[PDB]
Amino acid sequence: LDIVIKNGQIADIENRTYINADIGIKGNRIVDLQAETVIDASGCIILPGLIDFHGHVFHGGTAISVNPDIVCLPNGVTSMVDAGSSGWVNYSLFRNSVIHPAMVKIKSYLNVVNVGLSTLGGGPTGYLENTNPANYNEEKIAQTLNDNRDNILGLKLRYSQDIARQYASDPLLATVALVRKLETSICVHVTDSLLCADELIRYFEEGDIYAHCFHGTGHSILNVYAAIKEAQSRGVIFSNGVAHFDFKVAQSAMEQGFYPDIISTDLTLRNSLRTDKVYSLLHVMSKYLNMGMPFFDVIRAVTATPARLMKMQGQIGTLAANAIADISIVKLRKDKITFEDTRGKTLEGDCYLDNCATICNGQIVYRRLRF
Amino acid sequence: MKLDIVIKNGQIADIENRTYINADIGIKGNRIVDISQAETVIDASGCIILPGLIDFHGHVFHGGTAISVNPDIVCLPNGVTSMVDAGSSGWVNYSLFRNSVIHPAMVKIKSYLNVVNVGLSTLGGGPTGYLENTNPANYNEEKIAQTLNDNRDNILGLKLRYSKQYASDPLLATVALVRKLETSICVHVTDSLLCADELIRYFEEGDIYAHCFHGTGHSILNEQGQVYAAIKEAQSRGVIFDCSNGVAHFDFKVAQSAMEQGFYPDIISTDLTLRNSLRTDKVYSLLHVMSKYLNMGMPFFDVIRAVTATPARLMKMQGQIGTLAANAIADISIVKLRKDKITFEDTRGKTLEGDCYLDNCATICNGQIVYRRLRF
Amino acid sequence: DIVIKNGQIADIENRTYINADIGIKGNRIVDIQAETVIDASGCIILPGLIDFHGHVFHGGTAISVNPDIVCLPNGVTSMVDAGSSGWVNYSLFRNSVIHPAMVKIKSYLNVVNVGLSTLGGGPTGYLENTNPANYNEEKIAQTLNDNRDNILGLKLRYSQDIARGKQYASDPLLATVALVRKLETSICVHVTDSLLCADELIRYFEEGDIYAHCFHGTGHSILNEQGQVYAAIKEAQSRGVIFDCSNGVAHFDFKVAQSAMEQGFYPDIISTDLTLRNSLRTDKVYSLLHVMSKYLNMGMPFFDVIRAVTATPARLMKMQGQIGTLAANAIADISIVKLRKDKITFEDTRGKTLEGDCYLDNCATICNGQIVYRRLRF
Amino acid sequence: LDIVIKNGQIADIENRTYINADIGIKGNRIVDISHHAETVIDASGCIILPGLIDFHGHVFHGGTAISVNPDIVCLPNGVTSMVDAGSSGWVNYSLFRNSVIHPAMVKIKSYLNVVNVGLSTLGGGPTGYLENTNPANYNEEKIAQTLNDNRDNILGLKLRYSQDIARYASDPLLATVALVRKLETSICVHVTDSLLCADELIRYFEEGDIYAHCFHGTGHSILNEQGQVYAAIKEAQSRGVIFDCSNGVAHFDFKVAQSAMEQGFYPDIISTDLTLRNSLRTDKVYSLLHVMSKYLNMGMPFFDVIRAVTATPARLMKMQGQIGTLAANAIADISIVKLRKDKITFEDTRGKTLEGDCYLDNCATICNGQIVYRRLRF
Ligand SMILES: [Zn+2]
Ligand SMILES: [Zn+2]
Ligand SMILES: [Zn+2]
Ligand SMILES: [Zn+2]
Repeated sequence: LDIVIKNGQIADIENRTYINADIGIKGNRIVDLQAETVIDASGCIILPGLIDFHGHVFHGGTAISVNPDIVCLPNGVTSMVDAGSSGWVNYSLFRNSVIHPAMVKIKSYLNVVNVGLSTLGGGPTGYLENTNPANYNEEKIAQTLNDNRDNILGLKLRYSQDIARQYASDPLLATVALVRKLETSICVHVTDSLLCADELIRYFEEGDIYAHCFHGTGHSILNVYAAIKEAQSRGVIFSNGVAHFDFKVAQSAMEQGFYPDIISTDLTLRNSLRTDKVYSLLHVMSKYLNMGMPFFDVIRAVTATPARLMKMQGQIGTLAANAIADISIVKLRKDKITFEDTRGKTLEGDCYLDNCATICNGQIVYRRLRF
Repeated sequence: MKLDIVIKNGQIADIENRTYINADIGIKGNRIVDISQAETVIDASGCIILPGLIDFHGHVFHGGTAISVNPDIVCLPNGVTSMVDAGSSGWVNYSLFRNSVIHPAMVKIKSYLNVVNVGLSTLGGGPTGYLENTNPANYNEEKIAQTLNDNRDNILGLKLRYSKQYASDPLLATVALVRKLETSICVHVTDSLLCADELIRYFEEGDIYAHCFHGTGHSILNEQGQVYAAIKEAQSRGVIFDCSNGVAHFDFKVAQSAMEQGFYPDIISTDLTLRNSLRTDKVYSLLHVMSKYLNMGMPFFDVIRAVTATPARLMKMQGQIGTLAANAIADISIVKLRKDKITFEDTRGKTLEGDCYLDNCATICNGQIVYRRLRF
Repeated sequence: DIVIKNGQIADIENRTYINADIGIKGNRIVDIQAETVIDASGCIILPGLIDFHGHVFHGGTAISVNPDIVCLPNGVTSMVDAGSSGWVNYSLFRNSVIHPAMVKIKSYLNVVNVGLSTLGGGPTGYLENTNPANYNEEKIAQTLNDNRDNILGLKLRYSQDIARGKQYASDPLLATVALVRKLETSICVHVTDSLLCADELIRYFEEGDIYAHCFHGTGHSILNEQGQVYAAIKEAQSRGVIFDCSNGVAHFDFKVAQSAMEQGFYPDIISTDLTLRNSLRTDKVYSLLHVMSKYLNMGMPFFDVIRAVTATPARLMKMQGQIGTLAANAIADISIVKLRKDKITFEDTRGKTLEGDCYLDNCATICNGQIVYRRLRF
Repeated sequence: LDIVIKNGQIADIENRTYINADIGIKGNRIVDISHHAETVIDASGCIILPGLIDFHGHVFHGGTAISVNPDIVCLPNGVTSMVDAGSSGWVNYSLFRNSVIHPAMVKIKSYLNVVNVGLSTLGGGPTGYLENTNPANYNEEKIAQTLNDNRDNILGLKLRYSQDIARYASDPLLATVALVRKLETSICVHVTDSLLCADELIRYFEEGDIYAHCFHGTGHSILNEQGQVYAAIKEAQSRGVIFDCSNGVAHFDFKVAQSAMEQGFYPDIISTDLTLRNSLRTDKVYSLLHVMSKYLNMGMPFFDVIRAVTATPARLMKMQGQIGTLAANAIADISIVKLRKDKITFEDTRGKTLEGDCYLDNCATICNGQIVYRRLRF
């Protein structure tokens, strides 16, 4: 036995309980007693290796992306999904130079645009991507997708009104048409869309990601809405950036009982370890704790739920035996901490989640001397 | 002191004396040794021995762009051992291009850094591709300056293609950045808003006027059909002129008119892309473009010079490559001049039937035999 | 779109040539007005050639070559690396060589932790350590399972000189075979100067395993004391044991090969044992085309040479139908070769020469539907 | 201004004082704001150090078994620049450079190991084996080709000179030292369990050469028969021979360290011998900050510990003024630490333990002008 974690509280997302037991690690697998290394996790909660489902981590190919193996592991994140940073032109290089050598397990959505989001970033000198259906290379998209079905979960398209404010057709209608023909899912930046929520939501199906559901910049999900709630119960999964979160939509929607199925960060160089809006995934989870979301439901939105969407159920996002030894050891801390949205509205919280140790593929990649 | 490779019985091309030398070349390691007996002996009987050719305008950011090729795959078997990427990458994707292509590659690649954020990553799929954004409103100077300063051992300057409602002029803004950051420029300058008489006034010694024989819009010829005075004056000062025979950057009428008036390119290159590599009758390879110029009345030792010594100078590598002299890097291309009817095409469709073509039979790169026909 | 016109297809199954045109769309062959037309008049149109024992972990080993550079011009588009990498460096080999390369590369994982990284630079190189006491069974198992799509088994080099003197714990062959059996995989073994006789040796091999350097003729060959192929060697080939004539610089003997082919024993795989020392350099190995041309001038039928570098290894690489064939929907890996007439000498390990009269000369190479080598006139 | 760190305390290594001051970062450089941003870091009650420098780490991950990725495990504990102590040799250096050094955020210099494969054979448990240091296998043409084509990164040659390694044709130290001198560079030597004595072995060291594991006490230590530091050792530090304590799991003796410091011999450089086995794990090595804390609790002044991990290593990497300093126009490599009071155990090779009452804890890390680690509450 290579590592043992003793004296901790395991969060059992299945039953909403805290289990008093040790974790066993041999190789890169959690197993079911002497151990070469013993971790003392007293007062800590043992979580599965966290999964940030909407990030941008094609560093070197874009200006906005960060290296997840450098900034995410120390805050408990061991797996990520890239939200269409790459397109068919640069996906293979993204896979060969980032995904394959990274320790953070990275999945991805292929962007409709061929170069992805490489044009945004670097400040205001950056420019928006070209979402014109006239420049969709369907032959290359299908080729990239079919040769990489084990890493690309779907197609990513950003549908903000400003990206197209004179195209041949509507970028959504054309994308969703491609997605259906290619038998795959879609993920849509919906902030400031040309259509209203009651109209866009008719284009989504079981497995598709309606991202930044709580944005409220333009047509929000509030008049809440009944077609969105129907789509959520049909199988449509529902990313705080610097502009894609509004407290008024979030407080209202959750007051009415609507909850996001996935919590993400839209992690960028601009909002990594730096704002009161994103900072880290833990910071984003901590806001939902102080916004009334139940703890075991926050944990589900960053472990079990995305790990099924990445088609990795039982492999990650769980502390079961035979799972990858991806463990995040956190302590819930009581301190005054402020959360901000797009409009500048603040919320003063009483607690935040602080990561004290990270184990990735059975290796101690992060461990404070004293938790 | 035991030699590693000897190429014997070949005709060595001395570009400086414009003559051939009948002697053997010695190689120990990755260096050329003076043989004024080895592990491996190559018989260049009936062959001309060139230094490793240098393609000065190719696009070789494979993986990061849609138009590039891999030089290690398609360029070594046709004699080319060094290359310069003409702005495939911008400040966003350069360091990836240098880490994932340049550093692992064998073909020595120097580069020009495009001013656009993403370089030329945006064109390529065919009709679905689209042109790059040269808006000076999107020039990240602090990023361009950071990329240039941290990689002055590789970036020779900035590339711009000069052919929406921008803020400034791309060429004026770029030359301003180029001059401010104290480096050189390279301009596509095909279908330009200004006549060649005006545009050339901003070029300096070591700058690159690319696609000089393009003949699509304002060419290097006046309405009388003669090479502009300032164009000739520019080359006298030190401005470099490069043909880069693309699929739409070469016209027969302009090229034929310039060389009869005594205007010969300083650089012969290809604008090599996956579309024009080993495929067309316009930019088939560097040897195909060189062969086009032999069949055009360009002296042999001038065509070689335009792909060996002139580029090796502009990449700040005099004596290291582009030559077969002692202590040079062992980049050797062994060729035969073969006689056969071969047709060259231009952007307009005009055709020229030629008599011969250059044919590579062997390539030594960094002292290693990377291409060697069994019988030359 | 590429169409290759006026060519001759080799049919390894029906052992005849066929005048037909090959069609390319995307990266796959289709069943036949194209963007690019290639005049292959007076040419044999082969599948992309497959070199089964090469050493291609460049950057990590001193002996390896970059297959994208030196192999594609000679018709080879797929290769298998005969154990240059061990469990220590396989992932680096896969990420820095295999994934970005254009030549499709499967591999055998060396049983030694670091592989053959110590075996180059000339005489200063030294033999790898095949002591079973230094096998990391857990790391070998881990590397195999997390990469079962690219690793076809374990590679062992089993010369007397490797273990001679160095007092190893157990016998490397018995240990590596035991591990290969326990791990439900296959083995590939350098057999040159093996301690055991071929009749004894071959009793450890099973269907799908590789007997590398079958014509090595240094020590215990596949010939008995009267010059005949052992009946056990012959029975093993029938069971499924794949015999491979890896033409090293010291792994081929004309007297053993000629005898074996006189008695009807033909190697199932023709390969090079390609290293930076024997690539484009010698008279023993030079290219895959060179080694095949030796067997052509040695009496082996052409359609059986072609199969031993196409259909057979593609099956062992578990890629049947995608490569090693020109059938529709296979990957567009195409080699255009010409049968050239010229005096050519082939040398073996001891210096025995054979003056042949023909060799195969590659003229154009298609890889993943892309022209990557094309003589302007061939 | 991009980043300013308010309310901290720089540590002046020259004047041996602490100054409450602010740090300004623009782009990737520390700017001078001494006479008056986009992000403000509250460093209340923290010591503002430069990015720490670990001088003997093993970070050729992928190509070795003992190496860690410094980008993952070293940045969050304050390290932004490292030197690899001969994990790679001439065979695998360029792959080490292209696949780790070039793409890494941590700035990694290196020493080339005289062994061809470096330390790739080490680790993975007891199944690993010692590298081959026989001078008969030194490839001097390749070592010289590698160094001279990579002199901006290779600071010298590394040899591990223990008896258990060579227990050969010539003495590896004598041969290595000679090669170093002929090649005109510096050397670095694991001086643990060596054949020669400390006074005898030090006579081969010039200025800029590293005497690794100076406090090892395993076999021949820097202490004579009377428990006193050798005069020739003391004379060498005067000349400019750098003594690095490293540490690791077997190269640190508490008796030797305590004696040699009681007589005024303090190590010029403090490092870890960081490996996959001693990273974040033992009570011996754990991190640089853990090792520095052991030296803090051992009676070493704070400015000397900080110097031995800031200025002194940055000098031997030929990078004075770019890293290891907070001066204006240095690389924006900042470490923000607190000196926590707590009961912490320190262990040495032989098991001897020393209980301390403090240790350094890293709360934020800035690398090349980017926040790569920042606790929400320091
Ligand atoms: Zn996004
Ligand atoms: Zn161009
Ligand atoms: Zn072999
Ligand atoms: Zn060490």
